[PDB]
Amino acid sequence: LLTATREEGGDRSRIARHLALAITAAEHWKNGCRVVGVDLAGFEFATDFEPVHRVGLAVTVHAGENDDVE
Amino acid sequence: FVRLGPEPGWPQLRLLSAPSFPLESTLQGPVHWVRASDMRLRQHVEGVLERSRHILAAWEGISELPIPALAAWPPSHLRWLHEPLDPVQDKAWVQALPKVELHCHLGGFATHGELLHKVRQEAANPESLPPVRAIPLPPGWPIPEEPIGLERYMRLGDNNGSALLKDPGCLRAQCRLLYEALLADHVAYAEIRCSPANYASASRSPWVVLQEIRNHFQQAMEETPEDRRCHVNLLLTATREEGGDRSRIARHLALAITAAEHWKNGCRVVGVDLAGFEDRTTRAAMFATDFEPVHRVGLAVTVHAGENDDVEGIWQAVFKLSARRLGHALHLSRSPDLLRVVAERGIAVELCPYANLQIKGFPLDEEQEGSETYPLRGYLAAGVAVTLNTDNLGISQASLTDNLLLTARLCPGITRLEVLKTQVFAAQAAFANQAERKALWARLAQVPVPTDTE
Amino acid sequence: LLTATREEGGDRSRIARHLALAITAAEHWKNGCRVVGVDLAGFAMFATDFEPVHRVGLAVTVHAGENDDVEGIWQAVFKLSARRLGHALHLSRSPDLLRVVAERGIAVELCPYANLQIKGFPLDEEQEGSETYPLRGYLAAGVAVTLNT
Amino acid sequence: MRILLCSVGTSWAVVPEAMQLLGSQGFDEVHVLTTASSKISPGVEQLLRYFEMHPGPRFSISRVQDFEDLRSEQDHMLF
Ligand SMILES: Nc1ncnc2c1ncn2[C@@H]1O[C@H](COP(=O)(O)OP(=O)(O)OP(=O)(O)O)[C@@H](O)[C@H]1O
Ligand SMILES: [Zn+2]
Repeated sequence: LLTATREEGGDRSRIARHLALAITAAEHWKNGCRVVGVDLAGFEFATDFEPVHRVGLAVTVHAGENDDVE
Repeated sequence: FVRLGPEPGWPQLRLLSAPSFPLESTLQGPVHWVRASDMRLRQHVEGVLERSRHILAAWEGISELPIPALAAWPPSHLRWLHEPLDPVQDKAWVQALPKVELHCHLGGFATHGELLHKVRQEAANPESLPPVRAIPLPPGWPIPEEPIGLERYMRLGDNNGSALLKDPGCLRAQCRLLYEALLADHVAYAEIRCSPANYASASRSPWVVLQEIRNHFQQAMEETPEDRRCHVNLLLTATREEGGDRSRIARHLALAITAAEHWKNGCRVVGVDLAGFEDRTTRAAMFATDFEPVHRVGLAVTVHAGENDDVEGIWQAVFKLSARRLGHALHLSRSPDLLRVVAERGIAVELCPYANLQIKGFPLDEEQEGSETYPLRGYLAAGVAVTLNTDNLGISQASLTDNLLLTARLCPGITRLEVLKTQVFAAQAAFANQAERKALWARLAQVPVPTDTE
Repeated sequence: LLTATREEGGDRSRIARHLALAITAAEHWKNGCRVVGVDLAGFAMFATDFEPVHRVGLAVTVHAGENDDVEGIWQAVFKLSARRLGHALHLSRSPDLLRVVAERGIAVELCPYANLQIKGFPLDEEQEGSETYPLRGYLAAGVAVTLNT
Repeated sequence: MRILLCSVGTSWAVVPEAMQLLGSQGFDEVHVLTTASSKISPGVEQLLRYFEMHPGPRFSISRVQDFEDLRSEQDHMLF
């Protein structure tokens, strides 16, 4: 799984390339170890992830350090 | 005694050293008997003085010269440059210019003829080649007697493209032949836009196809002497196919974002060329954050304003996609505000004379400029950065030189200095970095001297 | 240049006033002293508020002040398309944007005294370090850095 | 470093006089430019004797092998 972690006050370039990295490696390997999905260490990006779901990668959100159910 | 005063010297003649032009002397006792091997020194001095005279004569007004190295041209040649271009006599001089290519699709380079056969016979799976269909060209090609339409123009390139390029051998043949065609036309910098996903297979992911194309071009560049090496970068095409298919668009954007960093020398991926079609459902607001990542990483964008965008596309693309180049922006004169925003912001406009003539159709061989006159000179006057390119080599059946010389028929009164200005604008508006730009500028200074001068 | 500055807790009525005034003054005059563009001494996105300004062709400069963020500079360049960034002293902290500002020709207006008095930098240092003024770093990277008052 | 270069003709008393432009200063080395004409050989010998009787700075004499006397423009370009 490829991580796409949000940083508070930092750049969003990493989140920009990890998603592109996954969408490319998802089609590249079809046997053995594969990049099967993506991960989110934040938002706990409804428009950033339009590409991912279109290609067919599963997304696993990570509710990190909060107590909000929204 | 009488003193005539000091002689400070001449800048290009006070640095000379004796060994460069040795003097042969025969010794006879105390008197040296010198001898002159040749009069190379006299010719050296005469050339230096003539070049200095040309520099000083054309010095006043160097700000008007597209290339600062033109100040060494003879004043007669400088007068010649400022005259109208001639399609008949200027074949050779145009053929000798170090040009720049910025709109050249890889999928339409050998769509018909000897090149198509050379590509086909290079396939690694000869029995998997689709049958060569029948695609009669319209009469008068490459100068149609009437516009044929974007649909028909696109359909003319069926023999090549996704039909054949899935085969690695055909892909390699396409790349090598395209590089040869570039070299044979004296192109000092190119940006070939490919569609790797369209050439993918079950066993060949789009990334593998892109890597193979890049490495083929890198190999072709490596074998050529650095004096004639046409630095070629790559642009990925995110075609706005109808229906809403976004799998290929997303794949292409991700592949571009990956290749942008994977390679940092030789052939590279420098941007994307979003087509953004017209039909009121894709336009240029298709952004929807789709092109947000490409901007986020420092890539460039170049739209393909289609066969009827009508000023709204040329604005949606300029101000929402942050496009740094616009293709076929032929209706730009409509809004006098876009023709000024483009000029101020420095957004280059890519034009294709032959493709535009064959699709939209324009008045030809006109004496003056009317309502329907080709907008090349109109764009140049306003200050826009207009560039001339080839679009599809195979389909258009006309090289860069043919496109350049067709302007003199499309735009009455077009001069040669404006051709040089278009070349300089194309060089300056390219997506190269410091090294590529420096090599291109060093290559551009070598303008071929005219054969006539009168 | 008409400074259309947002007010922290203020009213957007002044921003509307200033955008309309600039749009009208742009067309009114064509000789001598003119109205060239609008300065945004309030930058965060202000995207749709500025669509009319671009439609008529006025330039927009983005005024950075008392800031240490690198996303303001990023949204200035791309969302409310700016042609000059004011006081952007922290731009090397994102090597991805010191190469788009340098490639798109987005001038960076540096104020030596203003930036020294607001924040303070090492003075007359023998060799450049990590705290020195970023002028030369911007210049050597191809940035069109200016100097003002 | 100070040097003097001068051509010579039928008046061989030219280089010696010219060598005193700096007067008592003198010159580091003076070279003589000469043609192949035989009317100047006595002048060449006189200059050689003058240099021998006035030692110090280096001296040299060069005669134009292919330029014996001025007849046409080709000799002029060769000179
Ligand atoms: N002049 C043009 N105007 C608009 N779209 C064009 C033009 N030429 C090509 N295209 C489209 O852009 C892409 C061209 O890329 P390329 O030719 O490398 O791929 P392709 O799939 O092999 O193309 P084609 O359908 O021409 O064989 C295709 O989507 C083609 O439809
Ligand atoms: Zn195109």
